[PDB]
Amino acid sequence: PRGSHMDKQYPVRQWAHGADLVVSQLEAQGVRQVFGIPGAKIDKVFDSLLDSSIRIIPVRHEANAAFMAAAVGRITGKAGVALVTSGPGCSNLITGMATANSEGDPVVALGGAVKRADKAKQVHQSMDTVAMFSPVTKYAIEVTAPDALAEVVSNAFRAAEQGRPGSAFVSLPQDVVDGPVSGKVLPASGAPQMGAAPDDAIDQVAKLIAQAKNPIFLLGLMASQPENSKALRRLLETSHIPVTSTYQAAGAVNQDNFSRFAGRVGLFNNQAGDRLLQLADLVICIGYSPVEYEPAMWNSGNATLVHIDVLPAYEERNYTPDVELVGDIAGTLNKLAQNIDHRLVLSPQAAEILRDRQHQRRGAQLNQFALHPLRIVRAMQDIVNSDVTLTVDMGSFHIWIARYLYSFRARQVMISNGQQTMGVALPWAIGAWLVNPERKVVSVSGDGGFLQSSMELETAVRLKANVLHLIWVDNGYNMVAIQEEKKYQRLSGVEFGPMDFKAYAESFGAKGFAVESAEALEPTLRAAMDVDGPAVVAIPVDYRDNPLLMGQLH
Amino acid sequence: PRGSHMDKQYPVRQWAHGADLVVSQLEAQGVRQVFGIPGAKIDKVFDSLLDSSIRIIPVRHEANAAFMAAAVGRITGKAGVALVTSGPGCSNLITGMATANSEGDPVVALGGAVKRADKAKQVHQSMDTVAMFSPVTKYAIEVTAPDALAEVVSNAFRAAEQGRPGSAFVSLPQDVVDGPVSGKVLPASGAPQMGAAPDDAIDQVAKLIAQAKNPIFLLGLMASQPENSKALRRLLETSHIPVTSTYQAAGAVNQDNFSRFAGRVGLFNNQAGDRLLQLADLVICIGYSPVEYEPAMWNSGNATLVHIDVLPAYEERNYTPDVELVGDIAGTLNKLAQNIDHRLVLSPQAAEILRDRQHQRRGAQLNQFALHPLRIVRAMQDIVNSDVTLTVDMGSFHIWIARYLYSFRARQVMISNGQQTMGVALPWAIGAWLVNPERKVVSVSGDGGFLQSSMELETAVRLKANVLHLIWVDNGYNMVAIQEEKKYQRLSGVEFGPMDFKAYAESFGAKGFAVESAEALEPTLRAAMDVDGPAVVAIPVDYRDNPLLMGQLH
Amino acid sequence: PVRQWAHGADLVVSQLEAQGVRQVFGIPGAKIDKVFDSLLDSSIRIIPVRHEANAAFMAAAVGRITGKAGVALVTSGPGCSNLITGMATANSEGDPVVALGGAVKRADKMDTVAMFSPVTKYAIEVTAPDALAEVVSNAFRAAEQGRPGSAFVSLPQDVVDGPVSGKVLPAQMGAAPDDAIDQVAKLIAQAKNPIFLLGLMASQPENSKALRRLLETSHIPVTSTYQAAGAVNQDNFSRFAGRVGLFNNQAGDRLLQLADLVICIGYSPVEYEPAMWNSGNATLVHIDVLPAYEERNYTPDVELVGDIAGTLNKLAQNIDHRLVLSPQAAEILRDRQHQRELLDRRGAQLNQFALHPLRIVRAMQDIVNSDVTLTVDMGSFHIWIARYLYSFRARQVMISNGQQTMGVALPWAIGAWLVNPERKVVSVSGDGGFLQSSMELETAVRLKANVLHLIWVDNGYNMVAIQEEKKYQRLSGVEFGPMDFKAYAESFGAKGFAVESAEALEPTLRAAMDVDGPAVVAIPVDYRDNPLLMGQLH
Ligand SMILES: Cc1ncc2c(n1)N[C@]1([C@@](C)(O)[C@](C)(O)C(=O)O)S[C@H](CCOP(=O)(O)OP(=O)(O)O)[C@H](C)N1C2
Ligand SMILES: Cc1ncc2c(n1)N[C@]1([C@@](C)(O)[C@](C)(O)C(=O)O)S[C@H](CCOP(=O)(O)OP(=O)(O)O)[C@H](C)N1C2
Ligand SMILES: Cc1ncc2c(n1)N[C@]1([C@@](C)(O)[C@](C)(O)C(=O)O)S[C@H](CCOP(=O)(O)OP(=O)(O)O)[C@H](C)N1C2
Ligand SMILES: [Mg+2]
Ligand SMILES: [Mg+2]
Ligand SMILES: [Mg+2]
Ligand SMILES: [Mg+2]
Ligand SMILES: [Mg+2]
Ligand SMILES: [Mg+2]
Ligand SMILES: [Mg+2]
Ligand SMILES: [Mg+2]
Ligand SMILES: [Mg+2]
Repeated sequence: PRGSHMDKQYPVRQWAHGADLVVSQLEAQGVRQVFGIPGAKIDKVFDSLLDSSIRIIPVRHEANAAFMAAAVGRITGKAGVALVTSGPGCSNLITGMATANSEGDPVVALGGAVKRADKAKQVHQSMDTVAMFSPVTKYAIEVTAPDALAEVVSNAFRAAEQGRPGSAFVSLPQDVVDGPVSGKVLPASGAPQMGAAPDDAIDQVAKLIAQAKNPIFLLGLMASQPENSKALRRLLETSHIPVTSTYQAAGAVNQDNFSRFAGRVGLFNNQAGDRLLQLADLVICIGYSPVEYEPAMWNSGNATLVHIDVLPAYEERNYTPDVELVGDIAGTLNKLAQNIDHRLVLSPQAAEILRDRQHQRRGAQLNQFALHPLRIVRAMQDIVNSDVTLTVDMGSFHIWIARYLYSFRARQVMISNGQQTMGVALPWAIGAWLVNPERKVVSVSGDGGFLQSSMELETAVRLKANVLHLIWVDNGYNMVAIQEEKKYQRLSGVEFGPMDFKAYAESFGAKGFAVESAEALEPTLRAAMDVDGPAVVAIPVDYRDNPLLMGQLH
Repeated sequence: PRGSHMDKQYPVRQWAHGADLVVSQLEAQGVRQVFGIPGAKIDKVFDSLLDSSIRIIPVRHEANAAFMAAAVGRITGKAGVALVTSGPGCSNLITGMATANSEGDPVVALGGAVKRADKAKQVHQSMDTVAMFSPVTKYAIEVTAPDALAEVVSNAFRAAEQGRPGSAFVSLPQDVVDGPVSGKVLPASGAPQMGAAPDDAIDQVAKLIAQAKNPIFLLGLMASQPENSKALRRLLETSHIPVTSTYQAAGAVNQDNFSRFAGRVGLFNNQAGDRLLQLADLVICIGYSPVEYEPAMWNSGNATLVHIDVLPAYEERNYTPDVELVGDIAGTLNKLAQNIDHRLVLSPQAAEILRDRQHQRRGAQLNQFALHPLRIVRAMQDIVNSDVTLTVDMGSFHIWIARYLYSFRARQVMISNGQQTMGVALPWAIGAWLVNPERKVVSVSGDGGFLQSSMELETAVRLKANVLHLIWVDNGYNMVAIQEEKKYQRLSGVEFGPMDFKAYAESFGAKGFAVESAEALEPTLRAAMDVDGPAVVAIPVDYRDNPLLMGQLH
Repeated sequence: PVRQWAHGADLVVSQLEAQGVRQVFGIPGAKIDKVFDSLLDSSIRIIPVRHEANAAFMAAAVGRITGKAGVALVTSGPGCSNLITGMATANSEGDPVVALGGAVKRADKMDTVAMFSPVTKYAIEVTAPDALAEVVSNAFRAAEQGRPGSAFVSLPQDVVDGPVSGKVLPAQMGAAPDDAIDQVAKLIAQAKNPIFLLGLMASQPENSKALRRLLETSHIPVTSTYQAAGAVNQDNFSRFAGRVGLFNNQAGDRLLQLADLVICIGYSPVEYEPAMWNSGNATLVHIDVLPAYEERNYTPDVELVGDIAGTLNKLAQNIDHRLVLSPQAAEILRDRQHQRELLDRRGAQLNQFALHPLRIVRAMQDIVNSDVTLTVDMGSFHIWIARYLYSFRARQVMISNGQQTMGVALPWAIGAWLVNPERKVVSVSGDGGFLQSSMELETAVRLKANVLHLIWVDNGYNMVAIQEEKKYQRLSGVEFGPMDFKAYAESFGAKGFAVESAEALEPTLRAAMDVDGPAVVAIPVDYRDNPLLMGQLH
């Protein structure tokens, strides 16, 4: 009957093992799989998952379990789950949990721990994981009372999925998950029934839209959630105000569904969105937090600033909103749309800025070897259609793809990377494929980022994941090298040796390719896409022109 | 003149870049190389190292920089150095720093950080690294004042190398290492001139040795340091008291130089050392901390307990020493040796226990496929001579090697692993080889542990490291599986797919081998040893008999 | 506007003015004396206290009444650490408090931020002079917004002394969605034993009118935690079931366990452990400014997050009919009426010496009318007053004390009086709690605060003694010596009163009330009957 009744499909049982209650709680959360590596302290949860519909997916390095979990979280909106053992099993997650928290990806990590009695000493894993995960999670707690077992797990998903999503860590002592517990599953509660910002405030902003002549919407992470899709589109059609998005909101609005989309901001200093922002007399931020794009780089201060989000702003020097609309975003945008009396008439400069953007949007006329980056971007465009997901690692290739991200027509793109973690592309792709295994996923990284997570190629083969991984090969850490060259005119620690990435992939049981010539790139990628399973393509790249592109950055 | 004079070979300069002072301080510490991966926030230290005798060694994953650094620290006694950039560059070190701290390996990690002005916000790397490293280091601090730059680095090496050694982390904001500083290098101070434990106390223990009839020495980490080698041997010869060692002291005393060595304790429940400890009426711990071997597993409480170490004991339930000798170990053992009036006369049981140990110390008469573990141990014994270093990863193979560690005659063995971190063997071997590049290093791991650090095979080829890596291949996480089988009679998350490890190694430019038959093992290892560079040998293993060996554990 | 400030302290003070700060409590020191100095050029009033802990107490009273954070200003080192207990008490009770604590120069860097984090909503140190106004503004925002709490800001000496470039930052939710209020209105109709459980936020002044309208159109019975002890009383709502959390014989507890629908307003599980009232056999509705802090025994079926006042008004508009009490509900409320009658006597205090507690309570009731504020310290007297809260007709009562800190009454009263100095404030404490903050009698005299302080004198820590007697039948560490509190109060320059006889307390309290300034009244009490009252506790 009630949510906390002692008689329901969620009965109050005498559980033989706390792990059984943990697994039942996961089922209530809608968890479909678990990523991680087992160990003695946590093997009972792995064991209990055998009697569950939840799928166990062993990875080869815990860090990639956190990466896969984040991809699951971003796509589905419900937290991806990592499951690791105590000690180095937990500490191997920290970078992944930070990357998830930075991007707003809901992730729950369940980490084993020594028996409670052994915490008062120095044993094989006397590791204070809560203290280590606290700085890089929304939520980190250890279950010290077996009664609070289901409560702690439920609160972890609640912290990860609600508000501005983030990562959550739960430490599970061995004796708690092995021993008996008395409790019940806590059914999952959705989002709060939040009200729109107050009418006196939305009318105030509506009056600013009329009085404004160069208004622009700045979309943040929360603007890209599905709950706000319909409301956001309805507001853009009735207002016709131009829009620009951070990379955490890179998918909220595409150029092909809204004519006045001004591109993505946060990376390049020559974007239509940037010019419209500095030109703007009214900026309305939707679902945006300053962390997504430092306000010091776009807020000139000569414009009225409106904040629309599920949480109050964290005021700062270059982000002191004059009006603050706090509440349900969808409800706020709907009420705001009701008070739009007329559609915007673009100013000459504003209109010219959008024209200049579309006029820009070389190429394939570049048979040089090694392949020029702009050529690789073109070949990627031809294979990444609306049915393919694209995951992008971190490096110089990342900047090239971001520069031409308007031209990719992918169903979804995972590229946003505030922490700038390398090695994310491949595990992101495996997680994304598991959500929609009927579709193709294309992951792209450098040779540096590739080897930090290439161990998961074995996981991809074992899963038969339909993932095509592209490696831009330069035998170095180029994105760092270019910075050293500009600053010091010499390189330090950015060069390493070559590899036979074709045979490397084949040793995992996957299909390997190596672009030997500029004419062989399209034939090779074409063949690699047609592979019904894991495939890797090594693409020698010539980064000589990188200094030209990097000068366009902030 | 004085250590802090403003006029000396360590002059007070106006440094153009804090990084220059950092590098000069490293030179004063005797640092020969630096392991890590560069980045924008820290690239000035990499740049400054170009003008230095210190060698830059790029790795492919930061975690392995911490592992290599630990090996350097254990062998030389001076801290190995890791150098990483901010954000995920630092968080990727945490597991390695914990493994170093647990084993007492001196390691200094220098991690980049955002500008000081950008710490008061959420930027690309607003990561509180000090809070994350504190639980797994002896020392973690961030340089906020450029004047304290050399002080902080000096104190990091001091914390790492002195007392019970450990890992230390220093966070270096970008503006501090890029901007100018005014300071001087701090010359390195050796160990304190400590005095022996008080005479009234050493005589008290000397009187206990006489009154004792089953005394035994329990050697800990500090007993294996070179400063105590001569004193320890002199005490064992004049006393002839039996000796047993933790694995952190596995090298302090070898069976071939002392007849009454009772093996290593901490892993197996059927060791001569264990029987002598439970039989003992007097246990003298030298350089030992309870963390090395839980006193609950060997201290029955029916024996007088003496503590000899550079630090006071941390009393606990099963470790309340009756006598406490605190001071310089070497000086304490020397004074104690002066008061030995006669050599011990072994008791019948004590003598019988040592006889039973030597009588034990199958084999090669096992042509079964896959190769029986005991056969692999024999083939390893034939190639690991006194000129070879042996590094051992974590897994079921680890238990087999530990069971027969008396039979290996290696110059040095790195096997101790309290945190039980997998992936340590290969990076340990690269670090060890760099200290003595004229010698051969043999590293052994499983297929699970191999892929967590196999990325460093590229580093080994690039370094031309004379490292032979052996993989016990079972296509699973066996050491975990055996625990699940005994506890639940079913497996969960411990199986993965096969790989062509021969071609895998060859893709890095290294020599690859695959033992196809039991008769080919010795021929293959023989050939792989004769390789003058990196080589990998895949060894299919049959773990069917593992349950028999694991029953001999605590 | 952006201004070129000569000293960071100038920007701090201007930011405080923008926040509406009327006074600052604290003690100056070298690291922070520039903020004290800058306050001379400000309309803000400097109120020196005699112990920093009491600055946090006074600040909390200002915060609770006005809704804008009270401000404490202390120097580095022990100046900050002396605040921790006060800041913890403010955070626990939901009182908005901003503490500005000095710190050594940045170049010379007690880790105060680490020490205040566990007992504050917000703790930060200003390391960049540019972010000075940002941090102060965010501190007030953290303290005053959402569920209010305490906030700490560490100000390095060089930051407030040196020049800064910045601007002042000038100083709001909508009602729950209509589709969600229609959902709740339908549940009230189908319900037959509904009850409101009021929490902290239901007691805020913004929700007073809306709450009354909801109770009038619904006539649903009400029970309150002690953080909401003032939102509703027995004399203004007939179906008030008392306050829950302290006594084991309250109508509110019985109605909650009987309820088939519980609507919590402004409530967090921390105010009253849900394990003691949520049986799980009822639909649970959560109405608050924040999402529910879910736990085992608190998984609401409906969650209304938004402006409480706007939500309750809209909900009251959709109530089609008034509740018809069930027999048990009516009987429970009847039993409370009979209980209140039994709690009353009337009795002629046969044991005149020492004065019986019930006699002191009546004498307090006669002087605490609707124009008087009452602050209550912690001790056995606290239980007595809590037992008879229904009978007090005070303008405001400060009694809620989850941390159970002693010494709060007097500084609470001084802070409360400063908000409305034209009214009388009555503070009551024990002899133990009195001496932990009695130093502020000098502040009261120096301020001419119209505060009447009552001391229940037993020469011991009674509330602990009674616990020891029940557990061990012997006392340990709960006895101390007597004091002549009349001369004690008079030595501060305040009026001192000593209840010499049982007939003189009302004459004395009457005379002490007629004092237009600080007054202290020592009241010898006979706690012999305490075991009878304490048996009524959980
Ligand atoms: C970072 C980290 N993450 C997780 C664990 C780990 N390190 N260490 C182990 C350990 C020692 O911790 C223990 C005993 O398995 C355990 O879980 O308690 S080793 C082990 C290594 C894989 O096995 P591998 O193939 O290499 O060896 P075989 O046994 O021969 O097959 C396993 C998965 N562990 C958990
Ligand atoms: C965990 C971690 N450790 C260290 C860094 C990292 N992640 N991210 C980068 C970054 C983005 O952080 C930045 C800009 O290079 C930097 O240092 O600031 S990416 C980069 C990845 C290697 O380059 P790769 O071969 O893959 O790509 P190419 O550029 O095409 O050659 C580099 C080494 N970084 C530092
Ligand atoms: C800071 C602090 N330090 C210590 C305690 C405290 N606060 N609070 C109390 C408390 C409520 O906490 C409890 C119930 O006594 C307890 O210990 O649990 S109050 C209480 C005050 C009783 O003495 P007092 O003379 O003031 O009142 P009478 O009862 O009339 O005599 C007692 C000393 N406490 C412990
Ligand atoms: Mg399953
Ligand atoms: Mg956190
Ligand atoms: Mg590269
Ligand atoms: Mg060099
Ligand atoms: Mg530490
Ligand atoms: Mg294996
Ligand atoms: Mg209030
Ligand atoms: Mg806090
Ligand atoms: Mg008292």
